[PDB]
Amino acid sequence: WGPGEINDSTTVGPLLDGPYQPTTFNPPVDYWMLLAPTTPGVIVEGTNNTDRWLATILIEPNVQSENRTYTIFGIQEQLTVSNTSQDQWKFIDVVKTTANGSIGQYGPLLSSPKLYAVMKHNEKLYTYEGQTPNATTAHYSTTNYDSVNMTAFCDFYIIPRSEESKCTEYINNGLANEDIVISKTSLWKEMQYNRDITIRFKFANTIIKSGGLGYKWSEISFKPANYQYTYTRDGEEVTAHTTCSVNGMNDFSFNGGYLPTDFVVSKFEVIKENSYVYIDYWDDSQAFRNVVYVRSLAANLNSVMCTGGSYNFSLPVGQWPVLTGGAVSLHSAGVTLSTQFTDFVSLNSLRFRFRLAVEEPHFKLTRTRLDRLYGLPAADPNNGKEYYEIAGRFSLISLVPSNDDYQTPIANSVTVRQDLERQLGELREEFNALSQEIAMSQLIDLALLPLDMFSMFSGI
Amino acid sequence: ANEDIVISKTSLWKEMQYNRDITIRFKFANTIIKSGGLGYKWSEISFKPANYQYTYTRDGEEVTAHTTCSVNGMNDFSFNGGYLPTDFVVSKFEVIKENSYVYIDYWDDSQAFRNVVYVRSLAANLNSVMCTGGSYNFSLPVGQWPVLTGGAVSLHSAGVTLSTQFTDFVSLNSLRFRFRLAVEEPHFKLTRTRLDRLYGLPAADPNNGKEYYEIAGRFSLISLVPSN
Amino acid sequence: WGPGEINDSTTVGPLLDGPYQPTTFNPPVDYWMLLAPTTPGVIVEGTN
Amino acid sequence: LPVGQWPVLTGGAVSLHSAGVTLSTQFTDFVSLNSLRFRFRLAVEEPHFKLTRTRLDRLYGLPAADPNNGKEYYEIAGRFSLISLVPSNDDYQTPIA
Repeated sequence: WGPGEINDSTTVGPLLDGPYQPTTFNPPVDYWMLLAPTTPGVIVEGTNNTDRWLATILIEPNVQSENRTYTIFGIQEQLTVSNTSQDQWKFIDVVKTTANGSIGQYGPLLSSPKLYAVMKHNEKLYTYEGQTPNATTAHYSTTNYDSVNMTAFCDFYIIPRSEESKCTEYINNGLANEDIVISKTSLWKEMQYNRDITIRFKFANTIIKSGGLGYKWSEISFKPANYQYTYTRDGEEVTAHTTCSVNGMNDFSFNGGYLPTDFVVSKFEVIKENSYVYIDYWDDSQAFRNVVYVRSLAANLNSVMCTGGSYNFSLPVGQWPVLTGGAVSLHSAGVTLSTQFTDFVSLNSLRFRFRLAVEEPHFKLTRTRLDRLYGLPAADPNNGKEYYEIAGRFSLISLVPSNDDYQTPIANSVTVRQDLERQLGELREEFNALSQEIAMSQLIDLALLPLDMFSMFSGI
Repeated sequence: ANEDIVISKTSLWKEMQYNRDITIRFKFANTIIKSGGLGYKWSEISFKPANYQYTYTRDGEEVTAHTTCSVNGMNDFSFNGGYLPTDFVVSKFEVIKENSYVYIDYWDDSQAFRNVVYVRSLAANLNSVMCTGGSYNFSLPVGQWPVLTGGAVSLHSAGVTLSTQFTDFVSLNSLRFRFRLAVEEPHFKLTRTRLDRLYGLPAADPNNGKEYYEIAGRFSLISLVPSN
Repeated sequence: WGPGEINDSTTVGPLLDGPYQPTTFNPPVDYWMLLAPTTPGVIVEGTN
Repeated sequence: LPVGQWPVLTGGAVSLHSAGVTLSTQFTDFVSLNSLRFRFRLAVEEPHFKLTRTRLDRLYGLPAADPNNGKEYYEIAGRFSLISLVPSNDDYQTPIA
């Protein structure tokens, strides 16, 4: 008895983020921005209009010294292109003070996977220069380190700060009809238990981490909760271990964007009319544990309404979505007993299924692509309630293993109090009163006959 | 009330051991659902409960077997090559691991498999069978298609599960044989991708370009039956 | 003897192929294409 | 029991009465003793004795599992009378040991 073995799906994309489309944004603090070039041209063009005009340009190999017109920021420019190493692609770094000022070339830059990142920290901008494995992180130091706007043209990767070594490794490398009788027949009997049983439970699930800055959630769903409660059934104390779970939910996916600034959910489980809540009980009372392989159970219970509301989500920027309205009804149905099989012993568990009926009002999610949602959300299934108390009558007609008041030595009763003896005074009175009923000659002839120990107690 | 009620007097039950070899041959099915409009964005390719019918001669007796294959515990993995409307991106994909078990539903007319409703014990004497993963070709109108290679996973013994739904209509018999998936070599590698080293039976090709998967199992069932 | 009820991991997938961003890609035929402006000015340029 | 709920024995109660006495031998380390052996008959009583978690019920007696019941001693108070023969060569100097 204890936590049941109900296994759910694992995390969906715990640390994997797809190549983002070319979009304009600002570099988040303490997050590397890896770049994945696709076509020759500008990769990152970040402008602050004060001193920074960085523009990384792809250079095709096997090109001699020639003057080629190249377009930067929509303006063509004459530039001499050359390559001292024809076996690797050259990534020339361009730094400029004004719109069309002096051109600062930084390099050469060579790497097998052709992957690099741009990030700033502690009022300095880290730039990668060298050839693997001799790359060195140079620093650019100039005032007005504020956020810059970059006109993206390829795929970008966002990586958490704690994986800086992983960022370096990505830069360097990248991604028949036979029965043997065991024993004789087993004596069993059928009995019915009528009990006053209360149903009390609490849902418990907080969060599952994901990638990015934490806006996206890999799996915000329900998890089997193991809590210890105590009730009083039929006027006697009963301690209970409660396991709460739900199976049969519908997993919906929200994709309103593909950036860490928009509302994106990897996987969210939603309550459905086809979903059923599993409730487990483990008590120490002899009455409860004896309910195994029970032939029939009837649950004369009462409907209890459950509501859900808004939930608090930890986000660095922006506001978390909220849920307005919604209610579900729990209804009684058939109960189930499972037989989890270890080595040669049948481990049995109790599972109570409650049917779900979504009623008005319908759940509405703010800042989402779908409204009028049905079923309780997996974020805040309680909304101001701890236990959903359910009082009812239970009938338990089970095959209890117990032979009878038989199967016991017949002489196994408390010793009966031994009888007493007639009072010696009454004995004397009776013997004295018996005088008249004696004959004379017959008594004399009996006295003539000798007696002995065997002749004395013939009638005794 | 709080009193004890006995509907009937003493009832008789006996425990017996049933040793029978049960040959298992199954085929997988998948629920292929695509995103309407492009065909390049694979939203989700999950499994499908496969249903077939067979009749076998096990040690000289014909038994009509109704077969159903199901899986519980599915792990989810995503293959994202970008977010463009033309690249190779899989939103959600189904992968099985040691976490998940496979449900096998042998609905049989034999006396032994009819009497096993309240089960006491059962040993699964199974020989591990290697099922190397197959390959699946997508349905892009143009362009190259990713190819699945390797992915052999054995089906080790994981016991059984026999539960009955005690509803007020009829006691629903739900028999399913548990199967443990152990990873071996080779794994699953996707061509033209930066991601490889995946496990489990594939969810893309149901039949894997093959036929009935052989699982030669043995069952020593311990159950309860009436007698006199 | 038939279908059971002990089932886990019932999931469904998206149907809108996911959101898009401004990219110079050709539109497929026999499928409607809605446009949502984000910045004033030029929206779409379908030219041969 | 390492797995599952272990069985627990409960109940069991008896009474002791004296039905005989004679001499006996007892030693502790190296000292021989001439002890008195009291014979006791037993009686079955009211309290129930059962083995839960199983099908053992409605039995009477006292199990050989935990008769100590926490108490480190069982008290029996009574009076015994014996008459001894002592070598008295006269009507004085009567030995004691």
